[PDB]
Amino acid sequence: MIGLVGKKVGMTRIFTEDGVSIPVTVIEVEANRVTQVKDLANDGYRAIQVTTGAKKANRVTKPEAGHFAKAGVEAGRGLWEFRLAEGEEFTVGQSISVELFADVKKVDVTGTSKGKGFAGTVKRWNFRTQDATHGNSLSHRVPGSIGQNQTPGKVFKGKKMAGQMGNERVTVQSLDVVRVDAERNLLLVKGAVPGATGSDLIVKPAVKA
Amino acid sequence: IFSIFVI
Amino acid sequence: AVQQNKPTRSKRGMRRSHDALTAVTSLSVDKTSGEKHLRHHITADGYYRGRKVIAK
Amino acid sequence: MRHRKSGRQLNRNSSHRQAMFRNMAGSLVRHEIIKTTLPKAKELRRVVEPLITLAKTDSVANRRLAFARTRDNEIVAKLFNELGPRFASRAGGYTRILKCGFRAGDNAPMAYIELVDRSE
Amino acid sequence: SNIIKQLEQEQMKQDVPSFRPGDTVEVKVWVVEGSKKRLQAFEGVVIAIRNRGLHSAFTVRKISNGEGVERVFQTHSPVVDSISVKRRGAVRKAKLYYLRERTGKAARIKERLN
Amino acid sequence: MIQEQTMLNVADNSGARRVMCIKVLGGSHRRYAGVGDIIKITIKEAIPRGKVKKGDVLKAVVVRTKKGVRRPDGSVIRFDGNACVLLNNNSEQPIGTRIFGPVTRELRSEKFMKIISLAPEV
RNA sequence: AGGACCGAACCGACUAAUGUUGAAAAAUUAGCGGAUGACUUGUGGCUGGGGGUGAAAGGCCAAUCAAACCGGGAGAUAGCU
RNA sequence: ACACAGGUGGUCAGGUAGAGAAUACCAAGGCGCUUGAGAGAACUCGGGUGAAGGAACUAGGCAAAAUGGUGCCGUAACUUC
RNA sequence: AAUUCCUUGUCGGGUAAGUUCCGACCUGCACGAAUGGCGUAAUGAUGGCCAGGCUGUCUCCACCCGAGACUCAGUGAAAU
RNA sequence: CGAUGUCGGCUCAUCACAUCCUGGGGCUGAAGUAGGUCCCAAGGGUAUGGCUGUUCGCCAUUUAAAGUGGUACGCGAGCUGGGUUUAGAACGUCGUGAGACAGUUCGGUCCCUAUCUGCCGUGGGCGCUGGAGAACUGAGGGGGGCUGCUCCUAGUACGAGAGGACCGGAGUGGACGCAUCACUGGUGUUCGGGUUGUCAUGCCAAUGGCACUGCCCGGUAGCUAAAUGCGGAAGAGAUAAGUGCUGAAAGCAUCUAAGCACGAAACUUGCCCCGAGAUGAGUUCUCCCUGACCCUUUAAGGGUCCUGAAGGAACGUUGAAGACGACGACGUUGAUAGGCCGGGUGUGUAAGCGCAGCGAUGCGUUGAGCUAACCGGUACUAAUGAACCGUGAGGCUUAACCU
Ligand SMILES: CC[C@H]1OC(=O)[C@H](C)[C@@H](O[C@H]2C[C@@](C)(OC)[C@@H](O)[C@H](C)O2)[C@H](C)[C@@H](O[C@@H]2O[C@H](C)C[C@H](N(C)C)[C@H]2O)[C@](C)(O)C[C@@H](C)C(=O)[C@H](C)[C@@H](O)[C@]1(C)O
Repeated sequence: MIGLVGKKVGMTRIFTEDGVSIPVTVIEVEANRVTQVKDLANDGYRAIQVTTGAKKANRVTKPEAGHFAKAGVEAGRGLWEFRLAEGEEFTVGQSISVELFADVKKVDVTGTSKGKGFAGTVKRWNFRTQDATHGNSLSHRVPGSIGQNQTPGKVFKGKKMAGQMGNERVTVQSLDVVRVDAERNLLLVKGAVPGATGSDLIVKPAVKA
Repeated sequence: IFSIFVI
Repeated sequence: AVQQNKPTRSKRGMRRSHDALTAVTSLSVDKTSGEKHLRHHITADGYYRGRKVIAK
Repeated sequence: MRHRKSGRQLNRNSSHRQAMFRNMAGSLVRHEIIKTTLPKAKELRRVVEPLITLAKTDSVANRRLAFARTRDNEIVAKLFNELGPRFASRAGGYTRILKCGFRAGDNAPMAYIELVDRSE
Repeated sequence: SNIIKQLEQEQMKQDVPSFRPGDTVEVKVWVVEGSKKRLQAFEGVVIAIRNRGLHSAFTVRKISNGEGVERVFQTHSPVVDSISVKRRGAVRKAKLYYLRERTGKAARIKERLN
Repeated sequence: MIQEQTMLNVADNSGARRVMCIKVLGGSHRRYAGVGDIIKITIKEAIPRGKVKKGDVLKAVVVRTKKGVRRPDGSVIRFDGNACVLLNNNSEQPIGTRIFGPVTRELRSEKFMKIISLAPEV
């Protein structure tokens, strides 16, 4: 089915009767209000578009506001689509609570990974580190050879090299859903989801068994 | 040369 | 590592397509004294946001 | 890689930094105005304003602490007698940073920092 | 951590007595022995303590049958059940890691008696 | 965390005293053995009488690791030293007949029952 | 007593990293050897080029050495480029 | 060749600790080395700490790590004693 | 063997495993007696081998403090 | 030959398939377990050590396996320089000798700041035909694709025995990968404490500097692996070798010529990520501009006054974003940062005073004192009223609706 947009408050255990520690990421899931529905008629596809947070009036632009205007406004943090599949929803700020996952056992979860900014090989690609010693001349964490000789006479595309790392999409998948709590807007999924505390999260029931 | 190389 | 051919006069220029400078525009006027000044900076005389701080 | 870290480095080592912001706290609490680079200025706050706060309660101890930092009896004295009570009622933010900008010799970005009630 | 905290303290034990590094506590931990769900007692010196709400742990050092064994209990875990102090230690030092380098007669700690 | 090389003490008779791990069995490139895993072993010390003699090559069961063990809930058990029980090369199964020092619950295996039946603890 | 011992000054130059358009046409840093002796040092003197000097490496004789440098024969000769 | 991390003989020599002209902190005295200001990436240079393991590294323990003082007790083969 | 090609000779030792090492054999390709033979205490920044300690040398790399690298201002090279 | 660094290792790779493992088959001197051999298969995976300079090889011990080759016997403007190793030296050997030797032994400078191509990242410009803010579509591209063992099926099939299945389930591992700090821990020179030498703050007492953070014990946040979550799939399409159904040419037989069914980690998908410079520049929602006037060679013509929007940018305070650009939060109608209040955490009972004691010191007040990057709060300070950029209804043709 569809999924929702939340915010990582993040990470704490909950103990069980028979004495086991279940590490859980704590996702706050305020009601998602559908800002728009989309259809094969107004070309393309079947999807809904929700918003969830709350935003400063002086920060909401004319357009963004006018878009919120169609349907129950109260402009939120941002917008997100979910593709549909024979489920249906009318736009009058339908509002979807954490209710949705009462019966779900799965859930996938997608954040924006913490930003490492650089790394170079070793961190970025787990490259091995050259002799720390033993005569090594200024080539301790360098990447070493990066091609063959005359005959490729070039470096192939996608060569593993130093560069930007993290601060990108990444999702996690599977993740047992531990607890669902409406009128608290809580969702405890078991352990570790990408992105930093406070950052936005998209959870959907898992696509895999 | 030396000659050092060788050869 | 060194060139194998003289880079051209053209190529030089190209590289400098981005080396050019920007003016300011954000030059702004003190409400008390006349005074042009950088925004969020003290004026020549020592005014800033109307008030006179700094005697110098 | 700096995530959530705090405290500027000013291209010195811990030692140099510690002694400098000591000399400067003095130079501020003394003259009540100093000219200094904006970075150096902004950090100065996290040194000075605590001292002034500390002074708001006079005891033997609180003085002796104000001396383990700053290390100048004239300034542990000006605090407590003058600045302590002089701000005894002020929530925080005993200072303000005013920017003049761009020292000649090195194009360093510059700023004034004063005690907020300087008035004089 | 305001929406946490809530989730957390509503799980915390309240009966936990106070101990202190140096004390000679005995922790009685649950154990599905094999067929029986019985209690088992671990008695040793408290050598380090947590102090993080729900996540509070502590390390107890035992010196069993030759050489030591250490157990870190997460204090607020169900599997703990009971914990009583049994002797009061005089240490002045938050972590007693130095005991690891001692042995028997050299590793005794004075009564705190106050 | 045991790994190739690494001396282990022995927690049985048989008579090994000091023993060296020459392979972490159980998988290609397997780095560490611990907990209650099996390792190939070369005797380095050996008492004079004893079932085993110095220079023998056998298997053995990690029974105490200093990095210890976790299991559920989040606790830890750490032992001050690293000890194992020698196993006969064909049948696994202790060549010894007495166990010394405490052993852990994880060892509650079909093949390692004889160890926890012996052994004065956990 | 000692071409005796440990170890600064002083004299050396075994290892490594750095440096290699250097800070330096051989050094810097950390370690290293000798350190009352065939020791080490200031000043001044003598030895000259198939000659000097050489605890001997073809070492050194002014950043030059299987024959120094400067001027000369001189526009040596070059079946080679 | 430089306002060059090099080379350059003699003279004087305080306090606290110390065997000391070692070494650490000071006095008298002399300096902060003639680009600075911010950033707090990869990598490089120079340092500090590291779970469990402990030479598995490698041509080689290269480099690091370790040892490190004084008194007393005590000390093997071998020996030109 | 600073001499052995065949050669990782063969036997013994050390190692879980040893083309090196230690001890032997003698078939010395091609030792040998002042272009000295065989020994040798002590000495050696000498060569080979082993062990205890030690450890970021390695498994496998993490974090941190400083100097560059990056940005601004001033000055302003090089080989090709 | 006015110079194409030559052995092995290290780091990083990349293709082929004559396939080492895993997958699918035919035949078997295939009972079963398990082999052999040929066919198809290149998706992924494909050992640590001893010795030696080695590659190799032998050996130890693993493993599902430890594949064969190409790539200047891939990889010196990436490292190493052990092995070839010129200036030293010695042995054996040859030589009268200087010397010489795929005989041997000890020793021995490894430059280059990247213009171009390439490659990993990241911005600027313009375009995409009025301008602008979002959300999308997904041509296309990249990533991923490994496997053990135990239990059940079942001691059943099979086998005289010994032994021991297919097929199908269920757990739990190894190596690899992504993410994250709740736990367990590392670091933590910005927190607290102990302690040596010495100098200073007049002295006691209390503190500061310097000695690697002087040495050291702990340790907050952050960053992190050894820590703990997750992943490889299931499914679908079309196939390889292969097996078939029906079936003539050829009254029969025949998988094939018509026609139909099976069929593998290869192929196209499914999963994750990028992605409209996809110039073939796409779609959807929303916001913004509705003034005057002149000149000529009179046309996507040039210009004057008014006007200056939506938005953007600049500036400021800034961030678990970051080399710089960039990206996110905030600017008083305000928690953006610092400070401040309270809490927590760390350290572990401050100073002052009292008591005991000859004193070192102990105890009381006191779990005190101090406490970074944390948490919850709080307008005390600093985020200014403005300026700047961006315009003023948006080409021709044809068609379809309406006028
Ligand atoms: C420090 C400063 C010096 O660098 C070194 O000495 C490096 C370490 C030498 O390598 C050393 C070390 C080493 C290993 O060469 C790599 C050794 O083989 C040679 C003989 O000398 C180099 C490179 C030699 O070149 C090599 O000479 C070979 C004959 C051919 C090789 N070529 C085919 C690619 C070529 O690059 C050679 C001749 O010195 C270069 C000539 C132009 C010079 O004389 C220049 C002035 C050099 O002295 C130098 C750069 O100033």
